[PDB]
Amino acid sequence: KVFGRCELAAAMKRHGLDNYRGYSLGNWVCAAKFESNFNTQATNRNTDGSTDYGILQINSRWWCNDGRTPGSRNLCNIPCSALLSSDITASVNCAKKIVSDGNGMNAWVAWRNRCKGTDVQAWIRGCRL
Ligand code: NA
Repeated sequence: KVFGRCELAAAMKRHGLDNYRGYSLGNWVCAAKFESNFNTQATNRNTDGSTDYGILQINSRWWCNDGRTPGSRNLCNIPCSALLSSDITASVNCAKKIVSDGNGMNAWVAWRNRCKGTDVQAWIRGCRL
């Protein structure tokens, strides 16, 4: 599924990301924009042979199992394909564990490079929240 901006803002708020670990909703929408272009089905292979999956580009080296990332962890205890669902529940629950892990949202390279320090509130402007 390719979400609209305000549609995703609403879903991310429904699922508890607004101000989660102190990151306002616009941080999460901006991250999703630049990680996945709001597309739940996005996948991208990484140099170490892991893959990033879903609207928040969650990595198989640490967070999910994809059957092809040796020696990797599965900290969210889920197959990586579950993170490609139209239903973002699994991606959000996993994201909450990622952002709690120590480096906050710096875990998302697109967030660090394109969102952090910017006017993230813009990403929710106009939305009915
Ligand atoms: Na894994």
